[PDB]
Amino acid sequence: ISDIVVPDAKKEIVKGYEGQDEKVQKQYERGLITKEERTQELIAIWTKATNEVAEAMNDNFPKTNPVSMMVNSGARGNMMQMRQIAGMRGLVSNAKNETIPRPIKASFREGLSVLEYFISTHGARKGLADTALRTADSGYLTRRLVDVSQDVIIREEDCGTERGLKLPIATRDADGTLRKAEDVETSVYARMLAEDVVIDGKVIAPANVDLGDVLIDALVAHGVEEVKTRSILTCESQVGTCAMCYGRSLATGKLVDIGEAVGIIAAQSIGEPGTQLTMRTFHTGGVAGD
Amino acid sequence: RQAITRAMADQARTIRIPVHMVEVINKLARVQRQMLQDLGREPTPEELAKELDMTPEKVIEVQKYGREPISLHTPLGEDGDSEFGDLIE
Amino acid sequence: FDELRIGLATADDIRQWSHGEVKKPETINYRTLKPEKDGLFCE
Amino acid sequence: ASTAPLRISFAKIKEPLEVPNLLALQTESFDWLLGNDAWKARVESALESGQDVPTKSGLEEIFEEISPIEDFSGSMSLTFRDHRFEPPKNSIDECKDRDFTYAAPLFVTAEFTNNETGEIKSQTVFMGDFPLMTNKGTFVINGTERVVVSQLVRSPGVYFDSSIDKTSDKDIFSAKIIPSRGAWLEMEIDKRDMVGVRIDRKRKQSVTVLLKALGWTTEQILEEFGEYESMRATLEKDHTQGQDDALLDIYRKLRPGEPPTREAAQTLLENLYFNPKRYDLAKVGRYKVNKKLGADEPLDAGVLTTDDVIATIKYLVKLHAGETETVGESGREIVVETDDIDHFGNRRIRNVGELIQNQVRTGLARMERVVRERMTTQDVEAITPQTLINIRPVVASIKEFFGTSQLSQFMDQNNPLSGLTHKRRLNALGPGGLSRERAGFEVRDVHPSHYGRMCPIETPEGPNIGLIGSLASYGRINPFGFIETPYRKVVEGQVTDDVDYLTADEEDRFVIAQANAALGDDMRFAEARVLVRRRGGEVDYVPGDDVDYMDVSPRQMVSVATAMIPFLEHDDANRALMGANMMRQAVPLIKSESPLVGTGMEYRSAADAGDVVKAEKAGVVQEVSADYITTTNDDGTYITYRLAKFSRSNQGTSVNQKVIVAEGDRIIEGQVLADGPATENGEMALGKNLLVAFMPWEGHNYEDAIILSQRLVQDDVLSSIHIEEHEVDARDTKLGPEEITRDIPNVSEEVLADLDERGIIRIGAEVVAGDILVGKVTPKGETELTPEERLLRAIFGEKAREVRDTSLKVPHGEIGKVIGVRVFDREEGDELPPGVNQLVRVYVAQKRKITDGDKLAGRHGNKGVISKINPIEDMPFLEDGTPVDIILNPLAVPSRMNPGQVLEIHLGWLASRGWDVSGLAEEWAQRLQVIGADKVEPGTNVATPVFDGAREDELAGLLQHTIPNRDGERMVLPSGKARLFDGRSGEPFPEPISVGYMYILKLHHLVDDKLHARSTGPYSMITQQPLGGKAQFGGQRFGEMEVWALEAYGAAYALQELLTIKSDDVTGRVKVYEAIVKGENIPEPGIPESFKVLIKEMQSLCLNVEVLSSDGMS
Amino acid sequence: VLEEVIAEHPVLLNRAPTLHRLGIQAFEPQLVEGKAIQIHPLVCTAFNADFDGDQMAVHLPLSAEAQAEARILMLSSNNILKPADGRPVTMPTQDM
Amino acid sequence: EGIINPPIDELLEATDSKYSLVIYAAKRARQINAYYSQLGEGLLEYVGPLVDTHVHEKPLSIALREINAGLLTSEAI
Amino acid sequence: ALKRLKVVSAFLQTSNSPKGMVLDCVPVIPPDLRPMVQLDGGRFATSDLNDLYRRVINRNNRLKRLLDLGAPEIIVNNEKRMLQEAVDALFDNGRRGRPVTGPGNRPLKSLSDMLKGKQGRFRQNLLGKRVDYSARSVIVVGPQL
Amino acid sequence: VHLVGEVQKVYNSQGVSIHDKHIEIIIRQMLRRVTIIESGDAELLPGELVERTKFETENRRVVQEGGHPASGRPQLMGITKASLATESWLSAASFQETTRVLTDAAINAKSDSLIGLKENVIIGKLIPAGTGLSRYRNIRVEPTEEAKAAM
Ligand SMILES: [Mg+2]
Ligand SMILES: [Zn+2]
Repeated sequence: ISDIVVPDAKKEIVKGYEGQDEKVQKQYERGLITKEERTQELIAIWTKATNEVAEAMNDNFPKTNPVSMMVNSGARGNMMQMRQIAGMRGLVSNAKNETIPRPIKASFREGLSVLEYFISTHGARKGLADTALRTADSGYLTRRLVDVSQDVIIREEDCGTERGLKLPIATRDADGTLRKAEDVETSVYARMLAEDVVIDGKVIAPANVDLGDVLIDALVAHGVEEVKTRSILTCESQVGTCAMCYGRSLATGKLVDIGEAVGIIAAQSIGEPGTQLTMRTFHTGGVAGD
Repeated sequence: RQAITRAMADQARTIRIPVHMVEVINKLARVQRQMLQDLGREPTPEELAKELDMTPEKVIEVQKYGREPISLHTPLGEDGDSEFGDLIE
Repeated sequence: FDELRIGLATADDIRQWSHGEVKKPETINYRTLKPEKDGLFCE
Repeated sequence: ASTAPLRISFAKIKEPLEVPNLLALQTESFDWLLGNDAWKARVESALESGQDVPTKSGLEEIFEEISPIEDFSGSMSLTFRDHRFEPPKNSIDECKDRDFTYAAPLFVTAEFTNNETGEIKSQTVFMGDFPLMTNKGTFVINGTERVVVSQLVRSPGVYFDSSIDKTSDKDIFSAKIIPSRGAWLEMEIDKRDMVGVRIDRKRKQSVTVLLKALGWTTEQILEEFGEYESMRATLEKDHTQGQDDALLDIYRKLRPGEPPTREAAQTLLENLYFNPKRYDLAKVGRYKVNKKLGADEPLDAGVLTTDDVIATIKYLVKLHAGETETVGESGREIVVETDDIDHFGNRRIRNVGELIQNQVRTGLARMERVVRERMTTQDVEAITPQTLINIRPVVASIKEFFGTSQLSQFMDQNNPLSGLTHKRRLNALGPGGLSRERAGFEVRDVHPSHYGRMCPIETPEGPNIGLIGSLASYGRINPFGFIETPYRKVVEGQVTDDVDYLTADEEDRFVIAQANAALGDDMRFAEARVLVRRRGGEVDYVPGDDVDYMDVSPRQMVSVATAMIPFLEHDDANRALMGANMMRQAVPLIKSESPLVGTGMEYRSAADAGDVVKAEKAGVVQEVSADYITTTNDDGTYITYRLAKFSRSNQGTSVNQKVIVAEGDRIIEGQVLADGPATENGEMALGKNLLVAFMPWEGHNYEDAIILSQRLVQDDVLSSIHIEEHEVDARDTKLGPEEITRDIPNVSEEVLADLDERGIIRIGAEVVAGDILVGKVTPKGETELTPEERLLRAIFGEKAREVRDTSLKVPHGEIGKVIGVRVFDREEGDELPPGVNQLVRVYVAQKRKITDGDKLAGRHGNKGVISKINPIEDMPFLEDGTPVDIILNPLAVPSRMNPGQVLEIHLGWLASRGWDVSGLAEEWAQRLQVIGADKVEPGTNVATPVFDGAREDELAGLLQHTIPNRDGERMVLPSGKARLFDGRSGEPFPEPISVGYMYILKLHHLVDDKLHARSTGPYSMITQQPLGGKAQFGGQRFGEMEVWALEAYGAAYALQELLTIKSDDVTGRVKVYEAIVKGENIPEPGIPESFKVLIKEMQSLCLNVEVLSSDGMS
Repeated sequence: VLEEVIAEHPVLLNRAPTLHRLGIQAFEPQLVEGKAIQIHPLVCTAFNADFDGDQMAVHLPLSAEAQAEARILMLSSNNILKPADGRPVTMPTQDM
Repeated sequence: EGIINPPIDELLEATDSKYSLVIYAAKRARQINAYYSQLGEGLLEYVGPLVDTHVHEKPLSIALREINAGLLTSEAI
Repeated sequence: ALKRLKVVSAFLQTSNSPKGMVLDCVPVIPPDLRPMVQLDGGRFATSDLNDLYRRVINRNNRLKRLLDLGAPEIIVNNEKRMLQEAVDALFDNGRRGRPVTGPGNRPLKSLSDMLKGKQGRFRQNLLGKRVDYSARSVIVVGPQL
Repeated sequence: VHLVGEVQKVYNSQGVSIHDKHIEIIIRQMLRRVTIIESGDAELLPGELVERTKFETENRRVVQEGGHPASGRPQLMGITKASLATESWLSAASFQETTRVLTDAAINAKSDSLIGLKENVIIGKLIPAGTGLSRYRNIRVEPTEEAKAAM
């Protein structure tokens, strides 16, 4: 219990925030402000308070204690879990998706009160029901994707094609420098060039080769801004799709064999993190359809 | 009444029962119900045998023949896919 | 198994598949427990 | 005072009101249904105490509901005046042992009066064997123990809703009047700026036609109802006029195909809604209708009148027009607003009494139809009350309720906590209720009105989340069916000792304080700022003397199972849910010990469950033994309590009952005489307390797995008796009678060595898998001996009988000791089902120790299978050579967000080696001194209530002042961690490791039941694939996603052999088995049988589905 | 004899949800005590298999073709990379 | 001393595909298992284990050993 | 004028005659795919298709008996409509109106109801099947492997 | 580009990474059809779903005969509508709609070539992918001459 440490600043910070909240509430009792405006400013200032106490907790911790040693190492855990274990829990959604103006000021180490525990159970049961229905819908989507994406098999070694897809390789460049794309690993990698690329009269990369870290680094260093890469959308093959237009397989890291069911692999890979997404609209804001 | 009860004997049950056996079994059922509402308890098969003037073995054979088949598609419970027909080899 | 066909089945095809007429609603005998003749379940 | 064992409590605030009887939900409801002595004593005590309570019973109400009926001439009448009960002819142990239903005969005094003859025939008729609820709250039917849980349903009444349509760009309001039994009616206003009625949603219609069809004319409508513009528009746009035209139009629209008729339409409108039999609105329905609509003193029970429909119309149009407050039509000034159906004051529970009452009502309605049909074809002066009524529908309805129903559930007896939870569960499913397909997010979620009435923590985490929920600890049920909760009255800022039980309706109009709020020397609030709650779940504070109710305990929101969890406020809500739902799976061990740290409710949670033997009367023990306890009460009688020793529960666990009383010690009423399963000294004990260290240990505690010492194997710590019953019956088939005989054919003599003379395995004979238990032979089979077997028969010789070996053998992978055999004979007086000649049941009991794969768990949602039972010398050990008993991964707890287990562990250590706090003059020390937890002997149990537990400072300071064990040195540092050695290498671990005592459960996910294997076994019949299940030697299912995975690999051959060879081929399987046995290569796969079955089923839908080869057809 | 036979005869371990391709993997069997399947930690997150409680099914490749595909295509040591994005999947992260 | 004892990268570089390799080894394992079940018939088409074999060994391990050793070839018809 | 034409083309290009639109003979399932199996205690387990087929033969035989002798057109037409409804419930129970129930609890399973849905032949008996040589047990971690 | 980027920004908002080719396979399966208009010369009905390959083959057929080609607009349809509108009626029947597709196949009298993986799982044959291809099952295995000479 000494390994989980509450920040020493948390007490005075929540004391000051309760002082100003009491000032706001005693101002509201005279009717000078509507209840909706008070609720909005209260959730705003309490979001500020929970972000600031998360910062205080992230300043208090040492690099030696086991909990930080297992969240900062990527071993197991997240920073928000330590935020709501060491610092205060934060704003918690009510039933039918709005937020209680009053937050949960108690950490799990200090122990929640009765009503704070009740309003936390409000969100917990919603999360359990949501993840059950989400994994059901993910399974349904996976089934539909598999049945639409089957009979798509690599059936040819190579096409005669040179047509391809023009993908951005370097973007968001600053003044006097070039930066490569942020999501190049899942857009341009594991593909092949439809044709050679030259900038100074000499070839940088050959045609029909897998793209890796060093080749993309050479391309972005030499000064290219877009790459015509061989994709499966532009594949014109008499039977199915070819291995070269698909590119190298990502399961084995080499070129895909003739006969590998790429449609089923694609459908399974799309439908697998459907239960991992864990997304829902936090608040509608009082308006529907926006 | 004659035609309706004849067609009930010959068509209502999936395993068909002859009309004389149908009247035997329903007479046994009605006298058993009468003894149940009189004595206030389930009558023993021996007393039913004496009051029907038949042997007790005939009485238990009649009670055996007076059954109704259960469908193979009856669900067991919460699961709809696991059927009653998939539990028997 | 070159392919698999499907189509409307006329009365001739239904009679061709059939090995006989099911002329009785009876299924099994209640005593001998043997399937009835010229009806359902008929041997 | 001596009812409970010693347990030092860490609570800070006294409890004004003790927790009520936890079994009252079942017993009080069934006592009301029976109307026995307890119910009438309760109603007279409540009447002399002034509390509202029904003076009418459950069966007398339903007998008086059947009014004396009249025929077409109005000649006869029959009246059921008085109902009565006789003692059951079979005792409860007799019913349990001999496969009976615990029931008592039900009589009623029926009199038959004929007006024409002036002749009265009063008689007593036996209405059937009504099943009875025991003092435990269970129904023993067909030898099995069942519980009938309460059912959450919508309360009958009016309901107003508001919605927004994107196309209309405006709000639309609706009203509905849902009754207890009858049909439903709706009123939707301004679908296209017109108001309309739905009569069972049959045909398009308006409101003016229905009002004109009733007794009010157009002038009255335009005079009284003329201040709302939309209804005026509907009135002026109504082309039809007059009562006759409106009635004929509504009859034509409701029932097309026939010409309208005055009498037919009048009878239909009087029967659909106004009929006292087809629209029996309940007492709760009428109460809620007149409460919402403001009807001041209407009829207590009845159908809806035209006045109620008119008031509903006025309420709906007032709500649509905008105003939220109005004078009630025939009533007072009341508020107008929409109400949501998920509010817990609109949710009503049908208890066991109401459910059985509804089933009896259905049976009696069928009986009334039968008696009407009888009297329509019977002559007068030949009718007797013993004759014209038939009790068959009533008994049939009762028996169809108690079996094959979603409400009468097989009671789980894993442990007393599971039994109590099953009693206390409120089930939103079932007949006449919200089904799982009909469930949505809004009805599953926790409502702000659930506080004190339904537990937000524990609920089944499967597909029915939120639908089934456990009742709160302090919850009470209204006579109507609404769930109450007690609050202390607060007057002029002073919390007085007066308790009012408030349901969810009156709770909203008041403001409710919190039990955690501090109080001064007097009963006034010491602090002006108090955290309170009000209508709608708002949590805003209020200063000074403005509150008017207070919580009776911080234990109010939590259920019985959740309250067993110490340091719940530190655990996450998800982990609290998992722990509460998982403590019900804890098996009872050989000998149980109550938790070293745990909430003080465990004694109440064990005593209120009825498996613990408690004294009915106060006296002194005279004789004590393992089988019985004989006590002499002070009045002079001698009462003997029998104990169930090594009997089988419904889940296979033993219900062995230990003894705690001495030879001659005094006994008071309700004092625990003998323990139960999973109890110690009358206190709940679901597991064992073990030494715990959080550390990764060589990867055997990975993904929250379990490493544990062999001391939990050798010292018999985590082990349990499991009793399994298994039966067979010798029947009289067509070929002959099956015989239970020793002379089993085609078997060696040593196999049948342990059988009795009649073919029964002896008591206490150790038995293994495949052994002969009871020797049953089938009389004969169609014999077609092969010439080879005929020649072999000539050499060896065979039995003249040629009987078949169908004896009952032990299932695969089962080891046990036979502890009992029960034989029922037709030739004796024992009753047997038709066809069978005799029946035998054998119980085998095994003392299962703890092994790999056995799932264990704590009380805070932490769980894991066992990966390694280490030797004692391999476990890390403390500074005194004490090895730790279980190693837990510390990686799990910060991600699972349940630090409370760690808290528990520290206090567990503090309860192992006691503390000495006296004169320390510190805040926590003074708190412990005024509480009483300042001088604690080592090993004594401590108590932390579920929201008044021991604080952080108290644990830290007590860890500072733990009593030393040896050499005057204490062993755990004030940080809570101890320097811990290594059992393998021997060098001490670098950093101190946190150690203590966690109370670990043994779940019923035993590895001996999960393991199952098959190479070739039984096959299904409709399709020739293997069947499923562990007991029937079935194969695992290779579903669609598995086949997708194998196609993604691109392994055609493995997929083909898993689909065609290893199932579904009547000839491939045998050939492959021959090829494996003979060592040759596997033959080529054929065609699966299910494809042929598909072709045959498509061919019989008149589709000429024909296979084609390259050359031609097939 | 059982110890002698199960050598060089792969079996397919399979967890029930099997969201992606690596839910079926071939392993070399080895006789152990107890009644629980012993699985490698290093592969568990490929199956998404925690040890709270998780029953795994084992299928037996039967002919030469089936166990050849198990040894060559399905071997757990050949499935380091996840087919969804090419990142390694057989390096779980809790204690190692 | 296991399944992985034939290194698989050598098999791929000696086959140039993975499905060809698995069906190739399966056919050779079938031939070896048919040879073991000849019961002294002396059939010419079935050629025994070309590599050394223990007292008991699966035919598929022998098949992969001969594929890895490079002493066996296959051609498409 | 589009959609109707398509179906007319479906009857014009192919060789299937529209004589399959209305049927004169009703095929039956082979009896082992609609089994009536003995159950312990003297009971029977019967497929619902046996009940549907039995109703079809009952109504057809009654119609034959009505046509043998002199009957009014209303009785004959009523029995013909009953026979048509029996055939329809045999092919689809519950496509029109209230489904045939039987004992009073659940709708009677028909021919097309086992070629449809989660419980149909396509998804529960063809793509996903039970297997032999298979087992299932809980997993524990072994780091020595 | 729009569909790939939209699904990738939905997935990337959480943190899960999926390569673009997995999306592009389904997107190519999505744009496989065409809606045909002014098809008075191609001798089929107008305004219905036509596969791209069949439409293109009919275009070469009608321009080899000398007639003018029909017009066609690319049609983007759901994965369910692309699943049901398939050539093989076994895969259509094993998917969501199970009664309507069988009636439609009976009226159309359509015979399905047994290519594809669902209707090869159903019938029990080898799937035409991976080891089940014709080019992999046609090899013949025999020992080399020097291996025979050694022993
Ligand atoms: Mg798990
Ligand atoms: Zn290509």
